Amino acid sequence: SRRYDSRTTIFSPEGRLYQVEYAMEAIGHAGTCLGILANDGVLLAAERRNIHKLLDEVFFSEKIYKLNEDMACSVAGITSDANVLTNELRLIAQRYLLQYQEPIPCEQLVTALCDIKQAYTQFGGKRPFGVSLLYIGWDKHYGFQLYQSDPSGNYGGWKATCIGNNSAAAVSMLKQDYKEGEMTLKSALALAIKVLNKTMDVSKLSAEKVEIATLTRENGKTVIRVLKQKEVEQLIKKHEEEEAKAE
Amino acid sequence: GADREVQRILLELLNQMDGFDQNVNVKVIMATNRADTLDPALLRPGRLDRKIEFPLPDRRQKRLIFSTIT
Amino acid sequence: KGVLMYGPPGTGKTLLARACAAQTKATFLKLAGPQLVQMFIGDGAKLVRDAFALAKEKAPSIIFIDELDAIGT
Amino acid sequence: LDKQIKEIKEVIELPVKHPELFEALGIAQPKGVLLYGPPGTGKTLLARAVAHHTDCTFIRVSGSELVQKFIGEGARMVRELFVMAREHAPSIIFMDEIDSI
Amino acid sequence: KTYGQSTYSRQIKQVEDDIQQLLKKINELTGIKESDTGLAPPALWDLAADKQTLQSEQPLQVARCTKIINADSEDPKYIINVKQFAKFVVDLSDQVAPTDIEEGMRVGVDRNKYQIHIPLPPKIDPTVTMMQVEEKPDVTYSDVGGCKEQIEKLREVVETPLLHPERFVNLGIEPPKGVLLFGPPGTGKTLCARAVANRTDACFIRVIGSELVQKYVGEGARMVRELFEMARTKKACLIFFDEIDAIGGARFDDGAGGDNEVQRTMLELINQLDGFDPRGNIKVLMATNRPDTLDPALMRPGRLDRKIEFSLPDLEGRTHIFKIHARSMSVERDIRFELLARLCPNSTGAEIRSVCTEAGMFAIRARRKIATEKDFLEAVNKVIKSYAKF
Amino acid sequence: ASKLPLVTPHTQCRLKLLKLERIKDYLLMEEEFIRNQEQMKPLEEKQEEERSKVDDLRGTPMSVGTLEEIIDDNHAIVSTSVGSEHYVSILSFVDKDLLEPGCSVLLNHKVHAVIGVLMDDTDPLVTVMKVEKAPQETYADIGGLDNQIQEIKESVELPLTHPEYYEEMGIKPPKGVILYGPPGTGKTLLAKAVANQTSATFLRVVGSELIQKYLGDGPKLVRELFRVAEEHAPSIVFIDEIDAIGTKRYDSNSGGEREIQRTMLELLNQLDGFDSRGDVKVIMATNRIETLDPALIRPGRIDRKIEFPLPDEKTKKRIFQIHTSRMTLADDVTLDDLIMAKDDLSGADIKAICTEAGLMALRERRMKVTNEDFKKSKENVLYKKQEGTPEGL
Ligand SMILES: Nc1ncnc2c1ncn2[C@@H]1O[C@H](COP(=O)(O)OP(=O)(O)OP(=O)(O)O)[C@@H](O)[C@H]1O
Ligand SMILES: Nc1ncnc2c1ncn2[C@@H]1O[C@H](COP(=O)(O)OP(=O)(O)OP(=O)(O)O)[C@@H](O)[C@H]1O
Ligand SMILES: Nc1ncnc2c1ncn2[C@@H]1O[C@H](COP(=O)(O)OP(=O)(O)OP(=O)(O)O)[C@@H](O)[C@H]1O
Ligand SMILES: [Mg+2]
Ligand SMILES: [Mg+2]
Repeated sequence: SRRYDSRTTIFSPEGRLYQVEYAMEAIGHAGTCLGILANDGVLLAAERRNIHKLLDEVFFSEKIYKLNEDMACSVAGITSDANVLTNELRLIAQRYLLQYQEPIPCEQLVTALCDIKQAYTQFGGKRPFGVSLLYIGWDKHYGFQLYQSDPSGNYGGWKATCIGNNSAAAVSMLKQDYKEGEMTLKSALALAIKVLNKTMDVSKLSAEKVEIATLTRENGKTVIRVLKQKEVEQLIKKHEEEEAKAE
Repeated sequence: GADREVQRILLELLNQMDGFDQNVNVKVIMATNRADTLDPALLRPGRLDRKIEFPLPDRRQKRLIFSTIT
Repeated sequence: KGVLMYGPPGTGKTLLARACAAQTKATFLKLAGPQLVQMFIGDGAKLVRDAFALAKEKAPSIIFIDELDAIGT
Repeated sequence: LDKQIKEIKEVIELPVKHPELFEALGIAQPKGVLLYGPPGTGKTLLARAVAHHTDCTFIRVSGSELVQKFIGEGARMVRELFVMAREHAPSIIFMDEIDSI
Repeated sequence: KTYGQSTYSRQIKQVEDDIQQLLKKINELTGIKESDTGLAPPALWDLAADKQTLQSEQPLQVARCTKIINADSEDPKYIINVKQFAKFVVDLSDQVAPTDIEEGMRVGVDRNKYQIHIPLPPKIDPTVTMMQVEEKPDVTYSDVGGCKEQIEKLREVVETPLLHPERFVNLGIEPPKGVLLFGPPGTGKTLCARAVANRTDACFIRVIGSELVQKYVGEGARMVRELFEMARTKKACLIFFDEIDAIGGARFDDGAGGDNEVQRTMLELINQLDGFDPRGNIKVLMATNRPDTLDPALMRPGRLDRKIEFSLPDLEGRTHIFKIHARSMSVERDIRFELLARLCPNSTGAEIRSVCTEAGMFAIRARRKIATEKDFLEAVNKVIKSYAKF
Repeated sequence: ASKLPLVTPHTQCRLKLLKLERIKDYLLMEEEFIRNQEQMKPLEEKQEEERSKVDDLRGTPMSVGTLEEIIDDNHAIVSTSVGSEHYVSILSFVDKDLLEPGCSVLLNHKVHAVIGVLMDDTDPLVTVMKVEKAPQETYADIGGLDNQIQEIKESVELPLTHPEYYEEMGIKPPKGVILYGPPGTGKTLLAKAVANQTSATFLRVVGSELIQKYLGDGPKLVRELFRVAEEHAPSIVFIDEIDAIGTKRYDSNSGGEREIQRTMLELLNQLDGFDSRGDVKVIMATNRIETLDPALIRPGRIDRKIEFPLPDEKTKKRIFQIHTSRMTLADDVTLDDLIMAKDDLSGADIKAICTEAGLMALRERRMKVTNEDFKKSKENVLYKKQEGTPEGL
């Protein structure tokens, strides 16, 4: 019936997809996400929004997701569309693995998912997925990697990025304080703690309103880890101490 | 005009209320079913300085009113 | 008591009433829905009340409210 | 009120305490300010604080009060307010409920 | 100085200047000081300082306006209602005959015994008397070109029946009494209406649809009713509603009320046009860019009997319009106006007049005093091509 | 002063000269005869005492009534203040040029015969809309347009300056000019300039200020606006942000949009309708013009339509030096370095950059403004762009 149709897949009078624009407008309110590619690691730093004394601790994380042995991604937007996209990503990785017996390279994967998303915003009459992704991984083609996606289907390799709340501010400092090719994993983590401390203007890093991820190569194989409470709080104490000495 | 004359009455009330010396025992009490619809000019100090809620009865008041009416 | 005529525009409504006035002899009063709406509050009712009063006083009579839909909403 | 106090300083104490910087820099001197927000947020308290610190008079009027009965009472009140503010060289006016007009 | 406008410029300037000086000198030498009490030129305090004012104040008493409400018994006895003074039961002074006075007419009465002396014209809302044309426009039927059948129909419905009633009365045809003129913007509706107003020989009234919406409830209907009563006092009148789509909107009342008072005024106009009360000698015209929005009751024969379509002019009419507007110009002798008609594809009268004026412009900017072909080609370029995207 | 019209060709000619010389010579004979009579007899006493007779006829307690209908024949219906309606005789000394319905007439006390009129207030709306001189600046502060300013000058100023040009050839000026273009590009400013530079009464209105919250008030407002423009000699009207009132006119709409359309019809009639518009011009502005109604911007209503592009490379330099004009700057100001970037900057953006740089210079107490401040301010102002980056590109 044409009376109730929404036309979620039709051009506006200036060639801009409105449902897509609103989808990207939803992301600018979910938790902030940060990307930093070091010379010896990659790292995702999003904010833990589910901040209540009556929530339980479950799973190894709350926003970081594994996709292969050598790949992980974090989400900003709707939680449910996030779950749907994560599942499809896992399926893509396993299908490539089954066909070639090699781990799926990273741009292999990111473009497969974005192709699903783009197709979804091209025809069908559905609403688009209101999710923007950040990924991390290693493959024998380009080493440590950091990609990003949007409701449109566009992606991009970023040496450092920010998708989500206060994206402008975070990318502004990331431009001011990024050493292209001159970053260790430790320095990148410290830069993340600083930038996030700015952005999460509500209080300071409580070591509990934050999520951090690291992807490294150890003993010839990838190792993915989510920073515990003690190390995160120690890093924050180091950050405050450094800022105090600086003043 | 009509609204102008009503505004004239209202302003005259305010001007008369403000015309006291705190040494004359003339008091004023007015009742309204909608306080929010009043203009604020009445609520300002010097004029009407107490608002007394008359809420619906609660259990204890319901008991007392029943006993007193029965 | 009363008669109402309804039909699509131009289906012969006012013409029948005009004919009835032509043949009948009691006092006729014309009208229009929009004629009883006055700006001043309480004027339309006074118009109606005085019209019925004149009709009553001047022997038996008929009132023809054309465009009754103006006020009967 | 550190944020608002610093802001009002920078926006008014400069034209009064240091009315030279604007002359040299050629940037015209701001002629007033507007205060807005929910009720009871220290607007009058800050207005009084700045009026006392700047050693200027604090002629005060309420826009609601400005809406009096006599015709032109608003116009006459405005004329009187400005002429008196002119008689007192150091002066700062505090039309309170400008929205009501 | 300047480049030099004309050989006599300085001489005419001098004669003007000394004209102004001699006028000022006579002004000072005659007085005529402006008076804040609205008092006439002293040479025009004439019969005013005396000899008519002193002769008009004695015999011409002050009558007072009163509105008769009833005329009871055959014997003269009149109930009048003096505005904001009182209500009386008075008689006729000798000057007025009993036939002159009717119920509901304003009358003048004296200040002592309040007897009736003179009738007076009715009271008409100031906003309903200005819509009379007073001074008629000068546009005529030679100024409208490329519309020949349309103008024929309009002339046969609004114009011919009044001038020569016997043609129609003999054969027994009551001519149509309404016309709906509709066509693309700027095709010739209001101009043909101006021409009809100029040529016609009866009262003309201009009503804008946007002039009948009013703030207070039940006012627009009163305005329409008064307008038709007034037009019915005259011997014959034409009313030309513009932008009638303004108040002829379709009826769609549903849920929360929206645009209902406009609907009541529209119904009042409907009932005035064709209804129980006969419509006398009145002919109506309407113009709209959007005729579909008009309601099913108005667009029906009996109210809007004809429907004239105005279409963009054909090539012959195109050249004709070009030539009408290029008349009072200082233009070259030979211009292949057929070439200009061809060079502009489907375009309305407003396009063409704009073309003429833009050609005049390109003549001026080149500091020339006679318009040539190149001027018109530049004009057509700058008008059609450049302003296409709008 | 009610002098004769030459009605020779009206353009510098020999006939205009002889009809002109003749009026001058008659005025000369009249002046000589008058001076002779005045020397021969003052007549001051005779001219006086006519004032005395008049003031005798008009008694001391003259009453201010309100004329309500002139019967066209030296009679009137004058309403006293209470509300009564009298039918009086108009005497011979009242300047009848000043008698129109609604005028405060001055009646006799015992006989109410009309014996004078009074002036009225000049502010129905004249004060509220007229803009007087533009506080911003004259044509000096505007640069980079050149062609556009020339168009406007020819459209609105030149027909006032030298009517002979248009008159010589028999063509009337264009009717109205619509200024259209991207936001912040010099429309309102150019209108302000051609206002403060010309010699007519220029009136300004915002479209959203014609959206009225009582029915039939918007049409009244437009009708008045075009009513006190012929009362005032040559006049100009500039309806800014017209887009808010004139829109595509989609029919599938509900609410107060119908009133918007009805006021639009009133305007559409005022601009070019049944009657002759007299001597008035109409300027309009619209940031978004693709959405106007075809009948509003059609040829006979608005002949001239002006596009307004952004500054390209050099008008940027001009504007920058226009706004930085009044401020002490350090000798390291790499202005071109700020201009060279193809950031699609707009004129209002240039003003924002100038003001923000000046303000932070004030913040840091520094007696002068530095290049680093200007670049930081540029970054800060451009920070108000937003949007979705990969999307659409
Ligand atoms: N059955 C009919 N017999 C004769 N005339 C008819 C008939 N139906 C319609 N008409 C003609 O219709 C013309 C206009 O119709 P009329 O206004 O009388 O009808 P209506 O239904 O009252 O209309 P409205 O809704 O406009 O008031 C009249 O001149 C009448 O001649
Ligand atoms: N056939 C024509 N001959 C001469 N001039 C014409 C012709 N058609 C249009 N014009 C010119 O078009 C100008 C626009 O006014 P006109 O009366 O034609 O508009 P309209 O068709 O009534 O438009 P609207 O639909 O906007 O009310 C007129 O002044 C006249 O100069
Ligand atoms: N070429 C220019 N010369 C001088 N000032 C300019 C120029 N271009 C823009 N401006 C500045 O633009 C400011 C904005 O006012 P302006 O009248 O130009 O707005 P506008 O173009 O009409 O805007 P809008 O499209 O929002 O109506 C003016 O104060 C003026 O300082
Ligand atoms: Mg009927
Ligand atoms: Mg602009």
